[PDB]
Amino acid sequence: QGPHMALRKEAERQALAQLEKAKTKPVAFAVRTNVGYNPSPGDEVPVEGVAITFEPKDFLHIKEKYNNDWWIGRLVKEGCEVGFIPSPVKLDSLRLLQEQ
Amino acid sequence: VPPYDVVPSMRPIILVGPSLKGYEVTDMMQKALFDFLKHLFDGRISITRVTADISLARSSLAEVQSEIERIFELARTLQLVALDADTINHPAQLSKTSLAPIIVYIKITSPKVLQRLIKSRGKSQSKHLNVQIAASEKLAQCPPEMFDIILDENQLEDACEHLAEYLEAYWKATHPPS
Amino acid sequence: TKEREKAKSRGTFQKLREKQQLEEDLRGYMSWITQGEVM
Repeated sequence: QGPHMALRKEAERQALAQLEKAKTKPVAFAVRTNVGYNPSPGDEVPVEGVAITFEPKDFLHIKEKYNNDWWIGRLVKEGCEVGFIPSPVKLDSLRLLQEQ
Repeated sequence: VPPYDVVPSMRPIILVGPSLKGYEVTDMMQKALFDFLKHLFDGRISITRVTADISLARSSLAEVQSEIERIFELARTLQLVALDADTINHPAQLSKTSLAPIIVYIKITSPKVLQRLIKSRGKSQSKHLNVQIAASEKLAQCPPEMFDIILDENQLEDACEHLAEYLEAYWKATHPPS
Repeated sequence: TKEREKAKSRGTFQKLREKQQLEEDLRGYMSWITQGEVM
């Protein structure tokens, strides 16, 4: 409640400041998606909502790697903006948590 | 199947098949499109010859990887990259690769038109008649969405304007506004 | 009547506009070969 909301509300704004200066950082590499994704509440994004959602065979200009659960990049599409891209080990862990 | 497979930052444009490459029919019409883009997107393009058979990913595995990672370096500065590949004639010819080409489908709409264009290139092209209409018939049987740009216009101004806006729009998706 | 009860009973019009349509394809795609091999 009170004791948890001090670290769990600045960790978003520390990651959003990680998100806001990432829009000028250069493109490291790009990947081809072989699956699709949609962001959920249980996906545990450090900034809830700002992550992207894609369909099959999409292209992700990976700007950078946010942490070991998320990357930072954007879907290559006009008007679309930078968000959070899940790492494949996190996409694997989002499959195991549904079964158990 | 992993989710993420490493492509370049800028996909290279692949000009495929009015017919088989290696002839006066195919290459000179493609030579129109390397002539157009050289000065239409001048200052924002890198147009290069691809000599190695990149469908093998014959050319050895060190030569192909060197040409693979060259294209990885060409698309590094967010620039459009074009390839003058001679071995490439098909989408499934490069399905297994991590390049993901913007496959541009030059189409002659009727096969009767094409065989008139073969007689006009001379009898040194008339020795290769049915072999040329074979692969253009393959691409006529190929699915349309497996390509990216399908060109069937006759005037150079028509197909290149259709070429120009589709390469400008992909420049906008690769370059978001500030 | 004769414009639609001779030729519409024949169908020569589709034959004539086809060859014109090929005539645009002949002139259209020859110019690219004409443009390409010199440049």
